Amino acid sequence: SVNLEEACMERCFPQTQRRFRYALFYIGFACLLWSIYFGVHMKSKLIVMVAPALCFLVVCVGFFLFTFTKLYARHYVWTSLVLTLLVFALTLAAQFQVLTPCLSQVGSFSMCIEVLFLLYTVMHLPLYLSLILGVAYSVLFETFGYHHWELLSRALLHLCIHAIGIHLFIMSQVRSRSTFLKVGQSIMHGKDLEVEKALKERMIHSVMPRIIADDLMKQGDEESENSVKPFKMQQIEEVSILFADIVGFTKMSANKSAHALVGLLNDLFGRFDRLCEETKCEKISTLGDCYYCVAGCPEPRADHAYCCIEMGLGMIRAIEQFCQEKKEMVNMRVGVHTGTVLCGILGMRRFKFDVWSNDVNLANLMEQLGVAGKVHISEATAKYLDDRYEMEDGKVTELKTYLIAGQFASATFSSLLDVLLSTTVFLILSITCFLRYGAASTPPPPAALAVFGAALLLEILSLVVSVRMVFFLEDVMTCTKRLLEWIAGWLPRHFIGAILVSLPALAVYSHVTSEFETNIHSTMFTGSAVLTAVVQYCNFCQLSSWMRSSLATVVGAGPLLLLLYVSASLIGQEVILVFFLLLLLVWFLNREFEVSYRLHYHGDVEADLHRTKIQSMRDQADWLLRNIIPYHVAEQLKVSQTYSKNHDSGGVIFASIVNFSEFYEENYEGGKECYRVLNELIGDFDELLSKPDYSSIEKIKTIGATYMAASGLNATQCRDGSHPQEHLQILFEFAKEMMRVVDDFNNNMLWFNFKLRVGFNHGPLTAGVIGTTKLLYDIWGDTVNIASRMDTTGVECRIQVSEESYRVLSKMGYEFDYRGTVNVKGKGQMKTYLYPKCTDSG
Amino acid sequence: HHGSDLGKKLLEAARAGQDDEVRILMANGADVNATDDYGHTPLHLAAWFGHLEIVEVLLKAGADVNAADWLGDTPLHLAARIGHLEIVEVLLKHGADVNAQDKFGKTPFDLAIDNGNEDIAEVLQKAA
Repeated sequence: SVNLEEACMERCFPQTQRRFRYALFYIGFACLLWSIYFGVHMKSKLIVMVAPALCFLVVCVGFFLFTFTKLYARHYVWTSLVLTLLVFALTLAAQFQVLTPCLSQVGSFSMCIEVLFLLYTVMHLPLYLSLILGVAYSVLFETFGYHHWELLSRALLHLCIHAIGIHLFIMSQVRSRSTFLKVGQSIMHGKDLEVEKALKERMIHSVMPRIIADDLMKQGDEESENSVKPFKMQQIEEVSILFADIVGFTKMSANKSAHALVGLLNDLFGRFDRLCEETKCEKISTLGDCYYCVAGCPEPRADHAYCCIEMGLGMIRAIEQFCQEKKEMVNMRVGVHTGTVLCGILGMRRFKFDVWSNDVNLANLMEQLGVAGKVHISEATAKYLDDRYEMEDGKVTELKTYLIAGQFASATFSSLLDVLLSTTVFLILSITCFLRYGAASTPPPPAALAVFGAALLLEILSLVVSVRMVFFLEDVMTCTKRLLEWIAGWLPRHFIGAILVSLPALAVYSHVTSEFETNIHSTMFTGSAVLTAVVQYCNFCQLSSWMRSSLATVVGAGPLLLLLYVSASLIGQEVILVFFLLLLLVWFLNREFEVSYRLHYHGDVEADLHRTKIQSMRDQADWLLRNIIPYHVAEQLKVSQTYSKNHDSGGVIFASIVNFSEFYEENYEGGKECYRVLNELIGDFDELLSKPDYSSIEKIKTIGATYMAASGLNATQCRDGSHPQEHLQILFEFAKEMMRVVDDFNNNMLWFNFKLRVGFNHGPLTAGVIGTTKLLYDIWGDTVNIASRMDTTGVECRIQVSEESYRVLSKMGYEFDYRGTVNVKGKGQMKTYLYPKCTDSG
Repeated sequence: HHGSDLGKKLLEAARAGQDDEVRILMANGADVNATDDYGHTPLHLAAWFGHLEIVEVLLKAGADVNAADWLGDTPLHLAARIGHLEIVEVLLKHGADVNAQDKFGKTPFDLAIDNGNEDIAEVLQKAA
């Protein structure tokens, strides 16, 4: 902790220099009032004192104007060492020249105590070192006060004053450590929280376009952005729905490094983003061997079709410039189609921004009817072609279409600590106060033992209060704890402490009630002790400042202005001066320390604030990650540039709402709430996904109203405790269950039963991740488009299944009824089965 | 509510038409205007199932006349899209609204024409 706790002092400097500057000033004021005392009232018979006084004054102010120098910024330690040794010598010398009978030993003791403080508080000196200097000074001064009780009484006063010394030290030291450290953590959180804001914004905008995330990053409706720990959908007309599929993709993806195709594809799509940004068009999604943007959705553009089509043409140049670059000649079919579309978001898991209309499927079809290299546009597109290009009445070679090729220290630890302090030092103080008794063998005065017992009672009970609010041993009863401590709040603590630290002054007052001044040794003594006790009024710092200090003034000194009325004569004058100045100290010292505690409490409030705020942002953004990408794979771009992997067996299932397309009827303006209902069921599906018996299942995305699912992919750790072929089984089980779910859902949907057709395939695949400065996940291989075509040609409420998947599940035990061996694009005939057995009458 | 299952079982009663169970739950002080997760009211579950006697025992229990589901459609919209004129009459006597609409923007009257349920579309031509 060395290099760090260097910068610590390097930061906490200017306060230290301020303390030094004030201590210097006070030393000035003290020596100077001594001088004027000695130069007017008494001691007009010598210069042995006052010239030393003024010399000390001037060397002090020399230090004072010094403190602004540059070859001091690293020497405040040694500067304090110099100054303190100087004042040590000054006090001891201005003392030794006594003990003939005209300068009281109490005055000497004021000097002793005060210099001992300003050694402790302000010097910022090492603990061990300030300690040894304190004790050396102490013993040497009490010896120079010697040139069988009274001596050790004064020695005990020295001991207690060193106690409060060290405690005050370590308190101020750990406090101005802790505040430094907390401010360090606070600035760490400042930067770290700006960072997590940046990352969370990245992920968000890589799942929704500009306007929508800008709109929902101000959270004007605070209830919507609670799903991020909901959303609104809008229908827009006159759009441009572009498409693309990698023609002959399976062929140009026959044998790759499971990374090669990944990378080159990332490249192409980054290209296409670079294109849309210039055409200001909103890319939307990438279906495997496909891709597509849209236009005119957030802002229906006057030439949205134009940006769209010319963007596509630019994609033609891009694809050809890569085909003749990496030497793989596969361009892409293109279908363009306009009309209206309701966009929005659906789902809560893996949910993304998306669009829905007839026009959607229409443009997809016109893609399928598009020629590799050119676009099969529609008349709804041609309505403002403005005939500036290569227009050709492109029709099926087998409706209104065209082909275009272009053109420590806890604020309750402090309590027990400083109450330990007050009690032990009051203890040894009253030890002294008794120890005066060698003349009256048994201690006569009644008020003495009365207040002694009373203080013992109070202190021990409150000390126990604190030790059980700390260490929680629970001797007797526990509910009583939460009840009575509850009282000890901001003010009750005020007054208990007021009494609790006032009591040592009354302790010393108990012994003085007697007539004593006839002996002036007793008065000298009790003066010394009362100034000790008044110095004890520094310790309890978790209390107020003005109040505790004014209590110091009054109930320490006032009664000595009272014994001013025992008229032991002008020792009164010297005492009122010493207390005037000592009280000046305790005032400004104390207020400074309360500043220190105030600031530490503050600088723990604020660090806790940023602590919980970073926790908010962290849960939010990390869960947003788990929204887009699964965690196991989430490692590989967190740690590297990308990720890819091959799995040779993973089940994929679609599920659409076919009879939605009918109950789609747009008699309701926008049909929005129908999609709300769809979303309802989509949620009801996420609800499944969060089930741990649904662990190995991963929704891939939600297309249109469809539902892409996969499995057998995340848990790579093949443990002895499973049969690896289980994943398809739990998968299809989940499938049947969600099938029952849509039924349950339909028990509620008024007079409509929304039915779903589901397809299937299992086998090889490629997991991959696309976006950078964005992000997108996806899968390829045979299995994806295989099952895609399956549920594209499936029968509802009857789970179509691929032949070999049928086989593996039959050998799992599940019941199937044959459906037919229907031709598969690029594959020929394939045996299909349905899982539902006798579900219908046929 | 405070244990709103007496109202949930009320919903299932109004739906499936458990006649005596209606009387039982209303004796149990069941929540007369308790609703499902989808805003449906006992009138919604009733019109769906055509238990007019149970509609009337619920009117003894005393639900709302113009309550709509979370899908904004009132059981008037339902019955329009259903075709039970006799069940429609009791709510016009209970004072249903004629010029309102669901969250779908058409007066429930046209919902009779949705199925071409001219039986009730006629009834809705009478009041205004």
